[PDB]
Amino acid sequence: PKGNNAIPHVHQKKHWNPCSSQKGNVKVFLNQPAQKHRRRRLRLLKAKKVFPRPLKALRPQVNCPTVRHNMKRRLGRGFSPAELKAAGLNPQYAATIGIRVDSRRKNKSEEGMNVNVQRLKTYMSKLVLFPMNHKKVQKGEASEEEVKAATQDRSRFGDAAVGAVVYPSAEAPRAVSAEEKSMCVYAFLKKNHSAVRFFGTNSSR
Amino acid sequence: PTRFKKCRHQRGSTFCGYGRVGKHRKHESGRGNAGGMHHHRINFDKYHPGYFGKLGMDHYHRKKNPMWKPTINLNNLSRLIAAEEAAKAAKGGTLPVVDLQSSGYAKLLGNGHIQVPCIVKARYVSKLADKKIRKAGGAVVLQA
RNA sequence: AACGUGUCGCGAUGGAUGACUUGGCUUCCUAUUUCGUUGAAGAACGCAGUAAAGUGCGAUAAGUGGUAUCAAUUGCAGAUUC
RNA sequence: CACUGACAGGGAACGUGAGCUGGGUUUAGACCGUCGUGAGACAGGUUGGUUUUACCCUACUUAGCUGGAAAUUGCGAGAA
RNA sequence: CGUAAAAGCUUGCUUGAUUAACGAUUUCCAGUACGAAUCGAGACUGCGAAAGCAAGGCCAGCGAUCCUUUGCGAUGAACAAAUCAUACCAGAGGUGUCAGAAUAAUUACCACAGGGAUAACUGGCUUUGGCGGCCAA
RNA sequence: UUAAUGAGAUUCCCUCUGUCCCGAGUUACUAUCUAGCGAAACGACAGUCAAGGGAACGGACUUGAAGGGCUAAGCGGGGAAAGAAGACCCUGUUGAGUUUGACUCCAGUCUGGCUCUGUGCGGCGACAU
RNA sequence: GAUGCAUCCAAGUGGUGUAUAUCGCAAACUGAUUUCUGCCCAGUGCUCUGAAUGUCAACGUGACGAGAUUCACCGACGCG
RNA sequence: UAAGGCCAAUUAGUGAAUGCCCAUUAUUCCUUUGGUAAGGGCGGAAACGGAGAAAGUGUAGCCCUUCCGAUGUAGAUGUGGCCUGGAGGUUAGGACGAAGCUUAUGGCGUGAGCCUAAGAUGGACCGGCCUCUAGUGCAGAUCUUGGUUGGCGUAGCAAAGAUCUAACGGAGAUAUACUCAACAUGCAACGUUGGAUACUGGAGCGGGGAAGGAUUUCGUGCCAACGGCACUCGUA
RNA sequence: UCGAACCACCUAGUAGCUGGUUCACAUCGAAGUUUCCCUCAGGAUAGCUGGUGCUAGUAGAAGUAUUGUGCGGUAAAGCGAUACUUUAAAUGUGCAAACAAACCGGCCUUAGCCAACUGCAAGGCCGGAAAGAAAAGAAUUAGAGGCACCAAGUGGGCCUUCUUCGGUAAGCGGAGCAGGCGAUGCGGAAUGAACCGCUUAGGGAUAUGUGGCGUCAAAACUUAUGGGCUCAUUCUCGAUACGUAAAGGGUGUUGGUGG
RNA sequence: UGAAAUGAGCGGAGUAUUUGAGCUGGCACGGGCACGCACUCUUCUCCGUGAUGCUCCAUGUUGGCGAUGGAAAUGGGGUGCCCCCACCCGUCUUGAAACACGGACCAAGGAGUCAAACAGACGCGCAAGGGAGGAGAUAUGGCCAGUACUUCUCUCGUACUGAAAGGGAGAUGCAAAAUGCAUCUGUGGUGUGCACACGUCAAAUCCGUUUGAUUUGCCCAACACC
RNA sequence: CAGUGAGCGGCGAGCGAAGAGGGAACGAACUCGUUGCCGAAUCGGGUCUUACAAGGCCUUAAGUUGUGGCACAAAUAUCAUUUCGUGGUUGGUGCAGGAGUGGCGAAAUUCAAGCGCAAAGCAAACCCGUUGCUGAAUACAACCCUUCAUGUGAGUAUUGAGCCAAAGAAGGUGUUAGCCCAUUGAGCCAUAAACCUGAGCGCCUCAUGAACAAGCGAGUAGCACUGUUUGGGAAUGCAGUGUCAAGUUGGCAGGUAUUUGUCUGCCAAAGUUAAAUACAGAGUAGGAAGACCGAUAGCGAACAAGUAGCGUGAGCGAAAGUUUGAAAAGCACUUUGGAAAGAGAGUGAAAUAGAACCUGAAGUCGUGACAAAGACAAUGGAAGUACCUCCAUUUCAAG
RNA sequence: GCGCGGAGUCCGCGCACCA
Ligand SMILES: [K+]
Ligand SMILES: [Mg+2]
Ligand SMILES: [Mg+2]
Ligand SMILES: [Mg+2]
Ligand SMILES: [Mg+2]
Ligand SMILES: [Mg+2]
Ligand SMILES: [Mg+2]
Ligand SMILES: [Mg+2]
Ligand SMILES: [Mg+2]
Ligand SMILES: [Mg+2]
Ligand SMILES: [Mg+2]
Ligand SMILES: [Mg+2]
Ligand SMILES: [Mg+2]
Ligand SMILES: [Mg+2]
Ligand SMILES: [Mg+2]
Ligand SMILES: [Mg+2]
Ligand SMILES: [Mg+2]
Ligand SMILES: [Mg+2]
Ligand SMILES: [Mg+2]
Ligand SMILES: [Mg+2]
Ligand SMILES: [Mg+2]
Ligand SMILES: [Mg+2]
Ligand SMILES: [Mg+2]
Ligand SMILES: [Mg+2]
Ligand SMILES: [Mg+2]
Ligand SMILES: [Mg+2]
Ligand SMILES: [Mg+2]
Ligand SMILES: [Mg+2]
Ligand SMILES: [Mg+2]
Ligand SMILES: [Mg+2]
Ligand SMILES: [Mg+2]
Ligand SMILES: [Mg+2]
Ligand SMILES: [Mg+2]
Ligand SMILES: [Mg+2]
Ligand SMILES: [Mg+2]
Ligand SMILES: [Mg+2]
Ligand SMILES: [Mg+2]
Ligand SMILES: [Mg+2]
Ligand SMILES: [Mg+2]
Ligand SMILES: [Mg+2]
Ligand SMILES: [Mg+2]
Ligand SMILES: [Mg+2]
Ligand code: NA
Ligand code: NA
Repeated sequence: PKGNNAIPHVHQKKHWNPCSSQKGNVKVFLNQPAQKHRRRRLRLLKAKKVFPRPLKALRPQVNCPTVRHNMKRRLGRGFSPAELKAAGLNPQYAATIGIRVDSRRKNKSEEGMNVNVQRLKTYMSKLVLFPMNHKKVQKGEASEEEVKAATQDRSRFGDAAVGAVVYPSAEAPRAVSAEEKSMCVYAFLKKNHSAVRFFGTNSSR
Repeated sequence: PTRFKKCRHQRGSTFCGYGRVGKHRKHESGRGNAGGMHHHRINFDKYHPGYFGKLGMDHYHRKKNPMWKPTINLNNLSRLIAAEEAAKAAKGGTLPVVDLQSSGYAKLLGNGHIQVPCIVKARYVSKLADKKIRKAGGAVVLQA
């Protein structure tokens, strides 16, 4: 007899199980450790091949969208041409010295642009560019001592010489001000909400 | 493990606990949730009231991110202040500042008695919470 | 008595069990890894001193040439860098 | 209808189908009447339509061999 | 069943056959629903000089989800206006197989899973119809 | 209604006869006995009766009667003998063949519109004017 | 009476009766000859005529509305 | 002169409660098992008849004492309960004989089972204990596959008429212990040639072809199997 | 191979229907009934059963009495017709019988009733009393109360006692109360699921129940120093309940009443 | 068979003790006392052995047989016999020994499994918090498909309610404000209610303490009413 | 995210995704058409340069009904040349090193004790112990006693000494092997092209880097009817037919239809493109494994298995371990028999290992010995007794 | 339920059909 149980919805009514008459529709993960080993091995080989260039190109810092992830930060796809021009860089030349370029992204605020311009300048101050011809060194290219003392940044994100994403600092303790003791903010918040909510009906009349 | 199951205990008992008169047949009641309005009506009505019917307005493309709005109560605020600032805190002096949206909260509710006065920054607040914290000596600052 | 019944010793018929395993099943990996009118895959007929099947091979037919090895092949015959 | 002294009534898985027979009843073919739009129906009529096996046990009928009174043993001894 | 200065008959005035904040309960009963019924609180009223009586005709006379439709007072997610659609609450359109699928025949050309849970034959029980006897008549 | 025809269904007559009264005798091949060869079906265990009670028709139970062992040929009373998951009847939210004035549909057939689609001449309208 | 009737095929400049042409071809019923084959058109079928507006579909025409719409008019076989 | 039917006794007008027989019941004694079980002991007294003495659900139960219950289909649950293949640990065995197999081989256990003995058996692997794991226990499914078996030396091997005789051939005979001339102690059956007797009866057990078959054709050998009897013969 | 051929595949098609389902001991132990269902050979649901517990171990106990206090219209009785009813049992059935209860006097509070409150209603606080329930037949208990969670089988019954409805009757159909068998042997009735006795760990002794004591067959080796009655010739005197013969006759024999 | 013999029964001490029957001197019993209540015959009496022993086992008399063997004895195993007892297994069914179905013999094979969602009970870790997964990093480059390490995220929970626009829970005191004021070591109250503390009562006790009942305080868990 | 407080659904059974967040990958980007400026500067074919050169010379052959160049959101603009350099992916000639591939390539006992029974033990954690010590097999061989005989395959086993290990890691060898054999490193040698190396390094030819004003893809998008598909709901994608645009003042998308204003993102109707992902009955060349199966199992197939065999055909489809022994040493020879075989003899540790030959169960059958026994079917329970017993245990003298 | 007629009622006709 059924007693007091949850009403089941287990969704297993298609031919998913392989048997004598059905091929099935199934996916197992029995190759997971072998694939992990293979990916790490390929990464180390690729680093050795591209030595001394860093394994990963330089990327900008962006803000996450929506009101739920508003306060977070991460790495985006590439630098915008406006940031690159503020840093003094032809995008087509920046593509050849390990900088990612994204022409779709816009800059709607100043602070987001300033952060990425600083990232670009910090990177450019630490670049060590090798000469095309060992005979002749033209303009800002490394001498032979640096080619001797060249190293590879193998970090997982390519942030060795720019650092990780930065965050807004934390407010220090302070005292409560007179107006803060005086009047509440609840009424102000409700007034703004009601103004927007009943806009239109308050204006037609 | 197979050695702990009831089949091991039933070896030698020909019927395996299903009886001689009524047997262990295939599907004597129908399959799944069949019969919920006809021959399983009593079970459905006694254990799952409300199961059949419609209610309310529709909302075709629901996104949960714009509705994100977690809450925290006044008598739980000490979960967000490190133990060194909490003891130093005192009404009429210097108070720790709590940023709710960085700890994962959007609204401050006013249940209970506040234990450590502080300055709280929040997107939303209830009226009783605002009154209580002002009386205890802190403040609320609206943020976005 | 005879036929029949029962028990023990020894034999026959029969091919179970145990031990054995160059086979199966299942999982994972590595590549200058993907056939054919320049006639493929498949199908047929043949080839050894002795040769039914199977294996290999095509009238140059249980194999020609090259490189590396280093004294066999083997049921019976036959004949060192050849 | 006729004979006789007389042509009483019943039971035995309504005795008796590996005893028979197969006329009736009860498949498929076909005709008639009535009924049904119709496919078809009829406790109505009609004609045509495979009847399998005993060498086993018992019973019965006949036909042979042979032990045995402590009814096979005890030496356990009873004479119309 | 009950009822006599009435619960019957005649008569005067009336609409308590309305509304009734999701109050509690009985019958069926799993102590679920539906139908019917009992005791109430609030509004607005009727009749009566008054105390009072009355939210139908005591007790059978009725109906889920979804859908349609009417009465009453938030939404259409980037904003705004007017239409249109939808939503909360209360009714109405129906399921008589009445706790609610949308449903005609035939098989002797026939099939399958089962049933002695169930007919057609013997047997058993009981009666039948047979059938004349025994006292008196 | 019908001459001729019929391995069609029916009744009577003549001839004839072992169909019968009522059975008897004979032949060939079997059965029977021998040499050689050599199966199957079936097989819970078994296998003498009377009465009783019992799932109301016992080989096995109760009370009585019989019953020495082993064999050959026959036989069809019993073994509710063998043969096949009853073709009759009922049940199942099981089929299939067939029918229709059953529910829901699809081809086919007919009918209208648009399209394929051009050039002139008249006539009748309707919208402007 | 071939611009046909019956009719195959998923389809086409596709197929069959048709190498044909009413003394032909296709679809039904009855069942030699002889002698005959009555009455019934109400029902159900089949078939023939119009009322251009009895009824209806798409299309088409006019009006209302900011518009999605709404209303009206027209409308063939068939049915009656 | 009941061993029948009604009534009434208990060894009989003698003088004082029970004539006799038979239960898985009653009373009582011994042992097991389980409890909503009930008590006690467990700092080794000392010395030197025997040993032991665990703070404990469950054992070969830590040890004593005490009281009460015990059957059961469908069904539930427990078990330091039994058994099988493999893994992690630990501890052992084996050519002076492992696994497997055999039994009037006893011993232990209420039981599932465990252990020893003997092999006039075998010839290379394997046992106990704690954890882990599963394709883990059979009497029956008109169950599956292999092999046996009564019936049984039985039913039968009965259409197409049929063979006989001598010589030769062949291991297929004329095959013997005393005694015995020969019968009564080697039967039955075969190929070839000659002779006899019959059959097919020209719509033929005659002579040639198609379809189908594919060496069955010819000669020399051979006789294990096959030619439902037989063979010295054969389409083997 | 045909009222829809054959081959392979979807396909291990579905089956409320038939058949099967492999070791031991131990502690417990049912149901064939309720409500709803295209529901009658099936389910869900409550009940009956097992497991796990929780809680302050005698508590809010009872298939039973006694005393007090309520309910009833059947049997019997009587007279519509020519059984309806005043009356009215036996057997039943509801409540109470001193520890969260009830009794006697302060006081607080209520926007409860009343013309009003020093009355009444309700909730509390402070005190008193307490054969802790006498005597009069004046209870008893192998008498620890309450509260949850998880889940099985079952939903074909049948027999008997006393009531009965249908039916001519039935080893027939349908019901009420209780006990049984099913699920269970053992001892008796010669035999029998259900009758009588008794209900079950493995064994002794003693004594009994039902039933017996001529033999079969244990017991009066055919008891008594008890009384009556009975003769029966082809199924036949008779003799263990449940269980398988009537009217009418008889000088056969034994007695009783009145004449 | 006396390895703690508890005895009216084995031991020590004397001769008396006190049970009845007859017969004896206020109240009761009846209309006197058959002899109720109170103060010669007939029998044996008093005293004694604790466990420095928690448990188990070890102790008489007289014969037969057995002096090392083809021994004796006890138990087990096998086969026959006698007296008694005793219907064929599995299954469906109210009911099977059935004239109800399956059942010739043996070997080997043969049936509640794996996955996923939820729940209850029991074991383990942490706790207002718990825990990943995917992936990376370096020990690490048959051992090594294991083990050791990791962020910031995600998920379940710490808060619910409304169809929705939305809103969102402490206590006490003053007070009555349609966002009142003041304090912050705290069960919102009432009834029932472990343990502990404070006293009482009854029973037993080398007798210092137990075993029960009960008053008062606080009442934990929990239940009932607000 | 999410079996979803989305949504679809006789709103029943059931079905059911997307954006955001942590990550894998990532040198990731480019080409036509159109517009403007040029206008054969292009392509094929001969022929010559070491060359079917991205090179010269010649070609009406193709092509103006348009091949090709330059610029355009990562842009700043058209040309203008000669300077220094660059290009191993212009073509022709050469030259290296590496990786890969193939061959070659390591240690330590056949150490000492001898045969049925000491090539075996005891000395109680460790140490004594390099030490001590010692024989219950004077064996056993089928009712019991005497005589004669016969009976142990190969040491990877035991015991005692000793070595190797950067190698203890499995396989082979007549019983169980670190040291009997193979295998395992360090290292050495040899290679057609291709692959990697200051985009390896020279020449000849051939290319070429830096200073010095308009427009943007038409029977397309949309709309109507019908059909289908989706979670997509007054219509998520698509198909047929009818109808059929706009001009960046424009168009498409913003999950409820219409009309009207705003706002945000993007620019369809042409094309190419590595990696991270699949291999659910593929294949080539190599490798590594397993708490899996163990000859009725595991693939149908451990074997001359998709074989033998069956069906007109499509198709269907087995059984069967060759496992004698360490080695064929595979039974010479005598004797009986027509032969098959039998009786002896011999090999071997073993012939009851004699060729489909390890072990060799159950069931069924033959034979020898014994026990009995009526018809009571047989089997079965309980309690004794007669006879037997290759079984166990206990007792034998003061007990 | 929608349109026509003929005497909100009825009568015919032809159409429509998700509680
Ligand atoms: K015969
Ligand atoms: Mg239940
Ligand atoms: Mg298949
Ligand atoms: Mg059971
Ligand atoms: Mg069931
Ligand atoms: Mg049932
Ligand atoms: Mg709605
Ligand atoms: Mg084997
Ligand atoms: Mg390919
Ligand atoms: Mg060959
Ligand atoms: Mg050639
Ligand atoms: Mg009122
Ligand atoms: Mg609707
Ligand atoms: Mg019946
Ligand atoms: Mg017969
Ligand atoms: Mg016969
Ligand atoms: Mg006990
Ligand atoms: Mg029990
Ligand atoms: Mg299994
Ligand atoms: Mg078996
Ligand atoms: Mg014959
Ligand atoms: Mg003949
Ligand atoms: Mg002739
Ligand atoms: Mg023959
Ligand atoms: Mg045929
Ligand atoms: Mg199945
Ligand atoms: Mg099937
Ligand atoms: Mg069954
Ligand atoms: Mg019980
Ligand atoms: Mg059934
Ligand atoms: Mg039953
Ligand atoms: Mg009984
Ligand atoms: Mg006797
Ligand atoms: Mg039975
Ligand atoms: Mg919650
Ligand atoms: Mg161009
Ligand atoms: Mg465009
Ligand atoms: Mg278009
Ligand atoms: Mg769909
Ligand atoms: Mg592409
Ligand atoms: Mg196989
Ligand atoms: Mg062998
Ligand atoms: Na008719
Ligand atoms: Na296994």
